[PDB]
Amino acid sequence: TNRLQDKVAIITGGAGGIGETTAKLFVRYGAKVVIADIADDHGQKVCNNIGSPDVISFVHCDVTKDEDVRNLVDTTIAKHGKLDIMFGNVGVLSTTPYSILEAGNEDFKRVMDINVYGAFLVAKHAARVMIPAKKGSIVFTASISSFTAGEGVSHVYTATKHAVLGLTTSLCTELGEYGIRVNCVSPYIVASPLLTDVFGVDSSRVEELAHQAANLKGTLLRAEDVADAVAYLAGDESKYVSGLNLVIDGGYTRTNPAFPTALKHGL
Amino acid sequence: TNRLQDKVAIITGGAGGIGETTAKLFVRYGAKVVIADIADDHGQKVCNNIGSPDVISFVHCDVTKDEDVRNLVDTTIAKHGKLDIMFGNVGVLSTTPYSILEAGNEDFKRVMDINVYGAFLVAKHAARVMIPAKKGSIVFTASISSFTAGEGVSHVYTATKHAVLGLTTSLCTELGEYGIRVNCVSPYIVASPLLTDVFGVDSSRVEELAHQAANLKGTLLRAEDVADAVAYLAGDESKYVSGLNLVIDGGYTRTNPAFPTALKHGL
Amino acid sequence: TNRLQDKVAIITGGAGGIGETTAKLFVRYGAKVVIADIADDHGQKVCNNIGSPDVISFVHCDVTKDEDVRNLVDTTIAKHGKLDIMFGNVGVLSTTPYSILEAGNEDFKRVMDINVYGAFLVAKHAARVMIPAKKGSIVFTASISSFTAGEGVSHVYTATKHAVLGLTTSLCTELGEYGIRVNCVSPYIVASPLLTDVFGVDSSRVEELAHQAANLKGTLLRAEDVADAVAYLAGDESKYVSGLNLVIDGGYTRTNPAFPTALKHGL
Amino acid sequence: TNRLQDKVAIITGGAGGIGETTAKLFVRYGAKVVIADIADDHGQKVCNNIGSPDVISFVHCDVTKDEDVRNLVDTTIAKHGKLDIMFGNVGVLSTTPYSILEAGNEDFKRVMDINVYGAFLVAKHAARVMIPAKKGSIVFTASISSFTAGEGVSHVYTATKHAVLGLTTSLCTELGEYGIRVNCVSPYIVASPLLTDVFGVDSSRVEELAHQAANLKGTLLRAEDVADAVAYLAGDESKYVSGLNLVIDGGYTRTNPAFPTALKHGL
Repeated sequence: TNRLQDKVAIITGGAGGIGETTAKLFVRYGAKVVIADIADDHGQKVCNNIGSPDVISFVHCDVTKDEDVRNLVDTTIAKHGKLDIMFGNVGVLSTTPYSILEAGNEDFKRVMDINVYGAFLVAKHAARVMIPAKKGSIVFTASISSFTAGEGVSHVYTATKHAVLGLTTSLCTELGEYGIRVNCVSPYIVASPLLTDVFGVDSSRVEELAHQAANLKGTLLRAEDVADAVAYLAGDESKYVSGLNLVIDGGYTRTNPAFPTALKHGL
Repeated sequence: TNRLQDKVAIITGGAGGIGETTAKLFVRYGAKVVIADIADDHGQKVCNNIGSPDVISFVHCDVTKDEDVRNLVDTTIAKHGKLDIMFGNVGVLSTTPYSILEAGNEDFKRVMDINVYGAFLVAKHAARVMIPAKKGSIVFTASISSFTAGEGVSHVYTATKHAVLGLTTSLCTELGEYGIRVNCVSPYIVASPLLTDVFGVDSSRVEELAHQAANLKGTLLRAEDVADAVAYLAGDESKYVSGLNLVIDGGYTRTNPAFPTALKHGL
Repeated sequence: TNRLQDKVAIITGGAGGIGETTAKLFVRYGAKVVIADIADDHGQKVCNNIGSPDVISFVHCDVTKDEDVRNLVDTTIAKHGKLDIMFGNVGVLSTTPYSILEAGNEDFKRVMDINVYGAFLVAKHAARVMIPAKKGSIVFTASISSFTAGEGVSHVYTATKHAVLGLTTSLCTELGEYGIRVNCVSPYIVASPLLTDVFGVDSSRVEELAHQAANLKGTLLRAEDVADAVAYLAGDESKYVSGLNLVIDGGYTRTNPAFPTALKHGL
Repeated sequence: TNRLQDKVAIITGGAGGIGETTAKLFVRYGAKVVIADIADDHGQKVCNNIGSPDVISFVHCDVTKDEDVRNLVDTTIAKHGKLDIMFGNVGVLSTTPYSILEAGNEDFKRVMDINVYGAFLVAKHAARVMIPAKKGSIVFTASISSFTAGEGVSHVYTATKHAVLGLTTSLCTELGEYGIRVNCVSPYIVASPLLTDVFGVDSSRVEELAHQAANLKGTLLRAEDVADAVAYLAGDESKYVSGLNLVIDGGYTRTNPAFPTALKHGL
């Protein structure tokens, strides 16, 4: 609760769950945080009543617009004098069918632009103010889709999460010279909002589907667990951690259980 | 012998080093091949070397244009009746500096569009034509930059080669259901690079430093070595390999020699 | 054709499925081969099928005995003058239960000694003989257990197949200096398994469930598919690949289908 | 400093640097710790004066002896009633030459026995008392040698660190069912003791060699940074993290700088 005492953090995304929860945690740990997103949050009680107005502020920002990200960073340096942490948490899903036969061309271009170019911009403007200080920790939200595939997970989304892992690795290698660390976090399904499926598109129901399919029983992956991983990478107790893909999946991707199972019941 | 007898192959980037030599090898193995590239008179110049018009042909194709890739695939089916192999061989380098501070937004979007959206289109149109036949092998050219970073290797090139591996992985998982294989090849420095454009350094000079920095001594990585790996993945000798990133780097990426070198060799 | 003409190969585990079929393929490609296994009358029974005594021979060899592996290698050099290829194909399964609570200390030591120390010895004696000639290709049989876990796959088998990949990686890094390549192959379930020994389930039954659980449909993984990958790594068509874990699993390990399956297919 | 309040932890190794430092941190965070090793520490002021006798105790234990590890765990359950954390920190180096031509057979067997079988035993007895509670976090010390090779890093040591990663993955997949998490930490060179090289075998000098060769400048990797990573994985702020190889190398393994450098000065 002083783990991040007087550190200045920018969190993009913010009106989504992981961004909101990580902002709450960072404030609890003593940081000053600037929340950014285009949606201009849910209402007010997300960014402004995560913490009090002296520790948290909101900025409208479309991460695919260089002028918006430039303004986000420069506003923050104007307000707080420095930037210690950049948490790039913008990731969108495909709007078109899974199946290469139906997957959309414009949709491929839209998700690449948001998920990869937006991450590039956030990192570029974070590096612009961190490189002169020779201090910084940049964290990207990736996914287990940064190294695995999945039925129903679109080809664009797993190509863009592999690309965010690529930017983490590439930026880690350039920015280590200035003492800046670059890492990413790769979650399994995080509890809520709800998320669609024309079946039981209900958060409690997909949480029990996620637990049923999980390696690591007796717990559910939540936004607070992802926020904990981001606070570890963001602060000074990970000062020699860089280029790490911190997978938070309870071991889900350590196995494909298909053949043990199609041996057990599946006969 | 004639390992690829009767097979029909499309090779994009056919005017380049890997494209031309892989086309030469596939014709030697008894395949019918359709070369495609945007360098139209330049690429049919290349086709007019390899073989006669009944086994090899050239069509102009900009891989970021859905209409050109549709054309390319529909013409191959019209000419030859089937598509057994799609070798997605288009990748471009960044044309702005390595540093994230000088890297450049429009260059980032262009290399992303060619390297990843262009690869998605080629694979999409190959799948459209291959899934009815329940047979096919799709090979992408990736790079050791699909899983490592490098000083002087742009952040967008590393992001897009990670994304190509992402596409290989997610397409392998969808298309296995139809008996179609999807793999990629990840080379180290292939033979040449010719950098007279910048300050000095020619082909044989880069060849010498690449061997000096190589793990595997006594040989150079050639376009013919990459063609051989593509031929393996493309034919019948790899009938159960899919989702493989076939690294052809002589073991270069298996170590970072910097600390061994720092505890000296001999001054 | 005769891809391996004049090459001399040693194949350990030659009485097993992969060993015998790889020996058959290497003879077809024009190689001289020396099969080795502890099943002495049983393995020369196998050699007496493949070819005539001038191109194939059998020597008894316990790979955990330095004196036997020295014998094997020195006999091949005495007979044929050189060693071009060493195919390290010995791996055993645990003979105690999967659960860490029932797993068994002496079984852990035995599988470790055969699977890893046995692989080190084979590679050590191959290097002794290959490094003077500055030529050679060493291939180890690993498993998809060299990078994933599985329910019912013992902890010692997974540890030793990870260790075989470790040996491939560190040997590749030492031996590249002498122009020698070191790679491994990592298969999914090869054709059979025959479990009448435990409660039920035969060969064609395991074959059916392996295909049912497979990513790549319409074909089964065969010993001939693994032999083909070994032949690729063993010959001249892979002259710049070293340190490669050549996964032959039809894309099985590229996804964990449990959560896609949990958000149902159709009940 | 209450992050681990009333958690019971066993740390093996202990008289080495990482074990001592992690024990100090765990006590600072409110845990009760049992230190184990054969050497019976440096004197007394390591295990007994890390913390006070009410929070820390020492137990002689050779991890290759099942009776010793059985006694370590059962002593701990007798003293504190439960086991929350097992930190397996025993790893020995090769005693014989790097170079497959000179690397020792008995030395290969000794390091495998300590590094892999010892880890198996520690995990086996930790699982025996954790599985009934359906609670637990097991952390192994691995190395960047669990996935990379290095000139001068022995083949046994990188085969055993790959095997500890294999045990982490395999145990993670079995023990997730009981709610137990299994992870490992993979460091670059950690500052001290001193460590030999017939050159400047001095800690300050190898620390500046390590920094010279590092990605991530301006800091040195220390035992306190490794201890921080272990405390993250050990406590409840990583409750959905399992099967993770937490690399702590400042990005060192994200690149092989040989060819950029043999381009820069090396001409």
